[PDB]
Amino acid sequence: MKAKELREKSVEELNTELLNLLREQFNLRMQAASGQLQQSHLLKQVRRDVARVKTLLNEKAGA
Amino acid sequence: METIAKHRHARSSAQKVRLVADLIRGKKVSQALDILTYTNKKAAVLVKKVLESAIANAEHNDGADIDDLKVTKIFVDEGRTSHITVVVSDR
Amino acid sequence: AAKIRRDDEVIVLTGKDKGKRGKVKNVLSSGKVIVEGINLVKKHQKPVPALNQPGGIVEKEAAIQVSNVAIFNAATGKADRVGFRFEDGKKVRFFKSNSETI
RNA sequence: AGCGUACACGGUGGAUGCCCUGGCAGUCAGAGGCGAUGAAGGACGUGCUAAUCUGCGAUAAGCGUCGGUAAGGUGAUAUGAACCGUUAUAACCGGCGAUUUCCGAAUGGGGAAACCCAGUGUGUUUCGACACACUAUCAUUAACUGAAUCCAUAGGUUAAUGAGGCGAACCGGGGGAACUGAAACAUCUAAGUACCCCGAGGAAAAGAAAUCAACCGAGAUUCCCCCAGUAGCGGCGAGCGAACGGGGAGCAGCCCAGAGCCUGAAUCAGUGUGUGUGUUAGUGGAAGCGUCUGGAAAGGCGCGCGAUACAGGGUGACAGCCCCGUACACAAAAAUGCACAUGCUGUGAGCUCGAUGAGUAGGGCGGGACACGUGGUAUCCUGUCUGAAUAUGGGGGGACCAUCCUCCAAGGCUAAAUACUCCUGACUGACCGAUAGUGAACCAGUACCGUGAGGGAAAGGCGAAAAGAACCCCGGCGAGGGGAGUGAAAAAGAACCUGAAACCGUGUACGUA
Repeated sequence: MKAKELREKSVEELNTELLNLLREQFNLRMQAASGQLQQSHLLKQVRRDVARVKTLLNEKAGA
Repeated sequence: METIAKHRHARSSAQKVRLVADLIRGKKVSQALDILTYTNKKAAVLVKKVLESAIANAEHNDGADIDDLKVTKIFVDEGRTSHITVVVSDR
Repeated sequence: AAKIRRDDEVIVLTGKDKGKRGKVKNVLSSGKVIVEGINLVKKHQKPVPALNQPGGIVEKEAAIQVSNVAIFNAATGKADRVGFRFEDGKKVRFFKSNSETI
């Protein structure tokens, strides 16, 4: 996780992170607001993963 | 056998409750209930609650002898709130 | 390095459990341990119809300090202390009294 | 009957007494400042949250890489829901790096502190919009252009230095209060005290003699001791208060003054390597069984062990032999201050000579003002100039020249000891015990007051362990109490540190119109 995604090129990382932010983050926040998803582990996992990916793509390329 | 019923920090003046209770000292519990039924004094309600709680506790704990139950001790302590205490036993 | 961890055989030195052995399942961060069938308590819990109320008094376990429990080894049958030794590529705990390895 | 006499039962308790997740005062070290690459402090968000401390900043109780640790942790308040993995990619601690909202000196402009409105270049494009950097400030340095004016100068643009303020102290200077003593008080101490600014500072200033003597001498500056609380000053009153001399920390005098000579000679600042010692997460690191009380043993007793470790702390009361720890022995992937041997650009070794600081000192010449109005009276320049010698001119000293010596235009500059802690790290207190101690031990600069600044309280102690009175009954589905149970203990009950009277009620026995 910490290093496996490091070697991925910028294009695929951008595609996957934008996919996540646009679809799955919206779905998770909607589910949380609706009262479902009794277990919040998925929320933390997805939020941390999106934070990781967005934090990247700047030091990997252009720096 | 002894039964104790007390209520702390009552929202009434100590002297009023003391003078209301003084009218009941030495009277039979069965007659005391009738006396307090029509009593218009404000402390009458609280003393009635105390005595009914006392007899209820006696029934829960004591086996019998409620009919001959007598009001043995009654007093009030200054709290101005007040603390009412009543001790009732058959003897 | 934690001298006491999950599922460790110990004997309680004090607290109405002198010489009665037990197996600690976990150790609290404050220095307390949880050994089943050692210190039984009769907790009075507030009933609640939901959340699977245990029902009346709960015969549960209370936590005890690590100081009150000493590790037990079957080699000598008596509780002793523990030291640390360097293996080929790791550090591991070992008992006393001829230095039995855990 | 009603009191009085005392006893017991309690409650209002609150005299007294014990402690602290707290303060206060000292000792040893770094720091003795930060920042336009945007200081501190505020506004607003980041938690499965109804709310808070701390952390963080739309990437937001967290991020990437490298080390130690690693089986519990996801910071807690303060529980609960839900999680991962459990011997190496859970998580924790640290070193280095990226994001790091707005206001705030607060910087594109406006503006009302957390507010609003833009431009340029770069991208991108769903050709609608969105992201990145820059856009205040004056002079100076270099460059391209450059008027009135041919050049120049000013002016226009660019890259670099200089500050957009805050912050405890002092260096030297500028100014600049009140109060008090003088029996009140004009002068004065007060007091150069309160207060503001200036240059940079962590130390600063000063730092090497026509400066003292008195005929003999120590010889750079600063701090301290005796000197000395003396001489002296003081309506010689209150009070203030020396110097010399002798000792402690310290003790570096050189340099431009210009020519030559031989010279890249020791030395200086900068600039790589290696070593050692710290910071920078940490590793290891000894020893008891039984008996009896005791809520629980660390308590009384017996026999044994190490001690370079009996410093300290926790564990139901007092522990070397329970643990954390101490001494002692070790450790750093990368950064890291300090010392050296060490690669290199420059200042840059030492000898002879005078040079000895020129319209310079002195002499001055009328003024204003230096507090100094000449009063005890001295200092700035000017209206200005003659103007020495060139350490050959002298230098001031009490029988003229005193014999004697000086030091004067060299410096510039020079480090040592020395005032202080806003804050940080380590240690200590015969300092205090919640009206003490900090105002504030408790979510205290907190409720609250105050436009802001600022001012500003009361409230600490349950139970070792919440294991917090399960349950039942009365009661109003409350409050409250009683049985039962936990708790050694509930004469420990959440209003829970021990708790006497004063004060208020009940019973007890005596006498009591």
